[PDB]
Amino acid sequence: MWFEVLPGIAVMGVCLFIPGMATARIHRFSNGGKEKRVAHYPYQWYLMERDRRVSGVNRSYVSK
Amino acid sequence: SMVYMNIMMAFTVSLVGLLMYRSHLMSSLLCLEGMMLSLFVMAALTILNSHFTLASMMPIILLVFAACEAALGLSLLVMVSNTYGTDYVQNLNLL
Amino acid sequence: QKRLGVDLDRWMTIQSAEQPHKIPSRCHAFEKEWIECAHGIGSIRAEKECKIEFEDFRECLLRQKTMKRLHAIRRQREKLIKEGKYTPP
Amino acid sequence: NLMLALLTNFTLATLLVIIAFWLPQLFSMKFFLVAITFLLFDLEIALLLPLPWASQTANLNTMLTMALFLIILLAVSLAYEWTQKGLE
Amino acid sequence: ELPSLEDLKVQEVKVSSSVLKAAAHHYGAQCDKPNKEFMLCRWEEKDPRRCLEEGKLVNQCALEFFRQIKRHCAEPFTEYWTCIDYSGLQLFRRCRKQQAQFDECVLD
Amino acid sequence: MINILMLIIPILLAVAFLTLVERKVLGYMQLRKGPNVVGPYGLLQPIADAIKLFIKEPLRPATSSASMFILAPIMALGLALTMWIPLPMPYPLINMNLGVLFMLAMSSLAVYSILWSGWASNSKYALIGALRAVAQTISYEVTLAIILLSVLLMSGSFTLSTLITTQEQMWLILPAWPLAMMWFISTLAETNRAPFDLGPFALFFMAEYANIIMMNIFTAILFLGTSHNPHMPELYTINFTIKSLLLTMSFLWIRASYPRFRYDQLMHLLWKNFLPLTLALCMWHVSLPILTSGIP
Amino acid sequence: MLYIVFILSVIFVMGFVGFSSKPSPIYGGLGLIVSGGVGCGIVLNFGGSFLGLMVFLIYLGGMMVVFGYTTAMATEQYPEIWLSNKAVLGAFVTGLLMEFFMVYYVLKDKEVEVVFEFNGLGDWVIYDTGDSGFFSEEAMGIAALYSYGTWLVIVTGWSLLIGVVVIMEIT
Amino acid sequence: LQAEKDRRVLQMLRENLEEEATVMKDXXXXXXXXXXXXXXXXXXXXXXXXXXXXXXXXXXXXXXXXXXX
Amino acid sequence: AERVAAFLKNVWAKEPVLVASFAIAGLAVILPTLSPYTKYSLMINXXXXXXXXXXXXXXXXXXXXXXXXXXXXXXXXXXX
Amino acid sequence: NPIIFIIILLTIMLGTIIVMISSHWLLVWIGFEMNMLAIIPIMMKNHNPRATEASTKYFLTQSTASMLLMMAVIINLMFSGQWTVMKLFNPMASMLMTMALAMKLGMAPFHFWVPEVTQGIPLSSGLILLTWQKLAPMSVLYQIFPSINLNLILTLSVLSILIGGWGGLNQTQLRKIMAYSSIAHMGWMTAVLPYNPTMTLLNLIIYIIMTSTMFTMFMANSTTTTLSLSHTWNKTPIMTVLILATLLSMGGLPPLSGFMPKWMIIQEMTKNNSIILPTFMAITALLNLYFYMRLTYSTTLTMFPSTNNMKMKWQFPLMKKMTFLPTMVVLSTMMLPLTPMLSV
Repeated sequence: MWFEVLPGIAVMGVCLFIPGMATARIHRFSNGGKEKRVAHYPYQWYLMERDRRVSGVNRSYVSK
Repeated sequence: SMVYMNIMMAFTVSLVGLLMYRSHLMSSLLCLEGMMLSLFVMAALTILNSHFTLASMMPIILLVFAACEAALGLSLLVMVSNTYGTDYVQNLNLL
Repeated sequence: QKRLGVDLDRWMTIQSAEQPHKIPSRCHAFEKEWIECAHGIGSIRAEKECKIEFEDFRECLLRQKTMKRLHAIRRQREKLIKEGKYTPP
Repeated sequence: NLMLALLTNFTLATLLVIIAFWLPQLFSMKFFLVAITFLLFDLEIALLLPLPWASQTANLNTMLTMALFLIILLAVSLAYEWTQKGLE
Repeated sequence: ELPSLEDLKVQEVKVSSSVLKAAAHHYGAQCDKPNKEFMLCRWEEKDPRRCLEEGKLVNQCALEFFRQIKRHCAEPFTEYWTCIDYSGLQLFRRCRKQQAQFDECVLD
Repeated sequence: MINILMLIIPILLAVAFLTLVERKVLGYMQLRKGPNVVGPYGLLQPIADAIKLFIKEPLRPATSSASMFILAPIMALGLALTMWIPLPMPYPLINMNLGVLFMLAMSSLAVYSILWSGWASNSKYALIGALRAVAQTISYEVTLAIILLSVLLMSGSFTLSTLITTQEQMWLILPAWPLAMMWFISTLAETNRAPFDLGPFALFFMAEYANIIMMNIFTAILFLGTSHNPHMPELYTINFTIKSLLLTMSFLWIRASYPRFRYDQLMHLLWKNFLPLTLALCMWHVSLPILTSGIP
Repeated sequence: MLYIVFILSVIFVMGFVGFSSKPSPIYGGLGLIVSGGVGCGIVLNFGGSFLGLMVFLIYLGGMMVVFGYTTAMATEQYPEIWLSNKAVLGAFVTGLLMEFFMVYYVLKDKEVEVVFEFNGLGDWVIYDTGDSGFFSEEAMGIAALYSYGTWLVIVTGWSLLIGVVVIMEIT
Repeated sequence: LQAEKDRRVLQMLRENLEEEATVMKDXXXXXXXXXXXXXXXXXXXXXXXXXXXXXXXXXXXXXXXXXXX
Repeated sequence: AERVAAFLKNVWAKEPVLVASFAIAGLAVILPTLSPYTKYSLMINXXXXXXXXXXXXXXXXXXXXXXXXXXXXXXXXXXX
Repeated sequence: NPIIFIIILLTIMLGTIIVMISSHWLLVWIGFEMNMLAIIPIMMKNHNPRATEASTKYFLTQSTASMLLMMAVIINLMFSGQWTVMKLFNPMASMLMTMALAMKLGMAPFHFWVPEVTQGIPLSSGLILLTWQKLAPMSVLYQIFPSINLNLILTLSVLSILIGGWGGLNQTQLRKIMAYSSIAHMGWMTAVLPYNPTMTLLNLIIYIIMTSTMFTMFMANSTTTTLSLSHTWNKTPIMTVLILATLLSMGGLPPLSGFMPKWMIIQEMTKNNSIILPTFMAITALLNLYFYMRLTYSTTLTMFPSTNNMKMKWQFPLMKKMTFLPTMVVLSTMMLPLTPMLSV
């Protein structure tokens, strides 16, 4: 029956559950507001550079 | 300027590799790939650093034609192994 | 070209042209100088009048004149070991 | 960093090989025609790669006739593969 | 080369952090005369050394725009700013519901 | 940068704990009981296979040509694990400038893993069968590039993060109805042993089964999505795993239910039959953004 | 730490030494994976998202993979060690010493060169590019377009029709 | 766009003070009329320069494709 | 019919997938020319600016105003 | 080889058009490669052990040659910037460019492949294509004849007639004699390029027509001197008069059309105060005549090649322009004095 199969699925609902949550929950410790900025093209890259210049010193992403 | 100094030196090594032969014939076609690889780096950097936009398509076209010689000339290599036992530059009949 | 193209055009070869986007070339300010100088037949065939404008165009792509200038500053900064050296940054 | 991300995978892959290595102590030329056609088709794919990223600023009417043109000749190359390819 | 003076132009440049400026597209409508005249000067004359005088008025008018929002209707502006930074770079996606609180106070 | 280790160690466990799924789910298909004696439901067996093969099992090479044979598993495992990096997920680790181009590149270089193994053996007996195994992977990569482009030309650039945002209300299975059928078959060519089949030998198992999960996830990005939700990362993480697991069942479905297609007639399904079909749909997918406005 | 591209250019030449030297098509073939993969980093660092990954797709995952077939089709001879062979080790040591002697001259900025152009330092000046473009940025950011270069599309398609027809006729 | 050009003037002024401090005794470099022979348009210039001092700021500004935050 | 009706049911019987290779790819060329919808898609592609718009000096000009919302130039508002 | 053989032959015809109508340096690289992929199948045709050796030798000596051209194309990006086929600009780029052109036309240090490649063709139709392929890189040289340093172009012309004038003497193979007749005539090609661009293209008009007539006279199968010997007495006797007339025109003799290029080559060179170089051109031209002189002794002398086997049936070859062009090849001295201007 399914009661033998389901522990094989439940263990996959933990190990494959890690890479999704570990990448998301790390933004709380690393960044201030649980978000990482995407580069794409120099328009968004320049905004990242000037934010550190606008009184942040070491921090790349910071409010005000 | 600085980056170009190393890849031009890499180009000369691949050039000599074409002109050098010892028994095997396969090295020449491998060097033809390397020569086009070294030309690919030299072409890309000149357009990337000194912007062109229109001319950035030219190395992509160059990438396609690099494989054309490295397939149609590569097909002739197999034809040598059909007539003879194995491919050798030492094994030639023409005078 | 040994045989020229008539009516139909298939070029987009020379520098400073109608670009793929609105974005311009890195040397476009110096690119315009070389085109405007050598538009006449008796300029590039003579190659004496356009000597000044070509050297500034040569300065843009290779950056050899600026490289030798920055070489002298960086060497002299390294030469000032156990001596008075400027630091602010 | 991309360099830090790539090198971590390879260094852990090399370590797994040493575990098994150190711890315990007590003909046919018809295949070639398939391989060549792979290369010649992928170059047509390489020309047809920019399509979703290219068609944003350029005129559609000038592109439409040229975009399909590469795929048509890519089928003509396969049409030559029907006039006796072999036993493969 | 003949460079500009050490005092330069614009006292205390930029308001604060990024994305805040990208959140409001109303900067296009209000204060456009100094922005367009600087744009018209710079494309005609490529040198920054000549049209820097018009650029001095750009940064001064930039402070005038942000001060008006800070004086009247600050509560919808701060809530909209928290919405845009919590997400990545959607800018207008999943923030349109909070955009309804904005503009309505400004409409007065 | 600690998250890289949080995407190798739980992934190596996922390839390990596949051994349960690959013969219990496959077991009930064949009416046989899989793992039962080793653990409570056989949960101790996947880790027990690691202790068996890695530490105690010794080596007996055919010739061992200096660098090779002890280099081929590095290319096998390395390329399989680096494929996890460009993956969009709820949030990607070090997001590339273009997503899917990195995905197709590391899969095309993963052909070398079965190439260097053929060169490791000195005998002519093994290399003929080895080149035949290369032909199974090399041929299907032609079409794999075409079917990818047709999905991209519908919506979004090469970036994998934009592919989640375009699937807001409806899945991409419905507009790409014949193309979704192709990804069920084309992915099985890369050493899945369902339509065709050919110490360090144990390391190849850890790399080949890793690509099976990789193709299951990649199909669940191009065709599945349901919802995005940037404010709630909790809702996306659970819903993505269930969608990927259902595709993992279909991968083991073909392995049990259907016989091998023959090597010669594998080149009659593809090339003769699939390549005219995929390009005709590619011709259709060029016209779609022009007929009706659909440009990212 | 200071240089990014300059370190990768040395490894680029390092892989190329096994081409002037003759280490058999097996070990000589391995050089194009080493020089190619590192060679992508030289292209990618200055920009080019599409063009940088084209080396991985065609030169690495297409060109040399077909070359993997031909090594087995013609001249396999069971792969051998490239150290025991005469003159092969001599060509390898002389190949590296032509470039590694220049590496020692990089220190104290200026280096001696056969060409007239000077090298100097160029670390921050290595890229030599400003921000300039923002939205739809980079010259290689929109690298390929079917418009303007309409003639190039026809001939490339024509040349790829030749390849399929010709190679089938030879065999 | 103004924020780009405001930084470019400030970076050049720091470079001008360093040139006056380093070149004093032996070298006859005056630094006048710039590197350009025409000296009318004046290009980016600080795309290659961007101040030689402090490598931590120079590595992040030049390289954008590397890491990419 | 000698080729229309005769060479249709035989193509569906012998090699049935080859019917789809000519029909779908064939209609992919016919549809973008005859159907009146392709002209709309070209307009939005040109209207969406990639770079910043340039300002021209005003000296006797028609359909050109300030940056504020006013009846000037074209300005696309096709379908909501 | 059915209908598609004409299409393969058409791509060589179309390939040169790309080289002819060009402004981009990468476009001619495409144009050269259009010939690379299209000559090799006609080089093989019947598939022979001699044909396999020739086609590989034709590929490796020419594909590496064009790869040197692409370097000079990329130096035109590093230096001078612009992608235009007007001037070479850099002296550093010209050294690799002229040597790449010498690998196809200059021949003086790159002749080695020619006598083996030309002999290796199993068919007479493949012999025309190698004499027609030389038109393609001449169009490149006509575009970039200034800026290139004359000291290492005229050495490729002087030495070529020396090795061409000695390299045919110890050869009995009919294809090999015509292979070194190329190199001998290519010295005259790479001599007018520094001294007045006109008549350099007319040298091709005289040469290509003269060589195309030659191989079409060998449509009645002949590969050696002894096989062309049995033609006067056993085969058609009136046919050998036209072979005699074409061979006499191949060397420098006044009442024939082949002397008319040799007129302006010296004439334009003497105008540029150079006397010591054109003197050396005339003495080495005598060595060229000697190969044709021995080959006219298969048409004039008896030589005793009667044989038991005799042909009675009438011969029907291809002969595309083997009747109209030999009349221009035999006599055009009075017909073309002012025609130098008409070509360019």
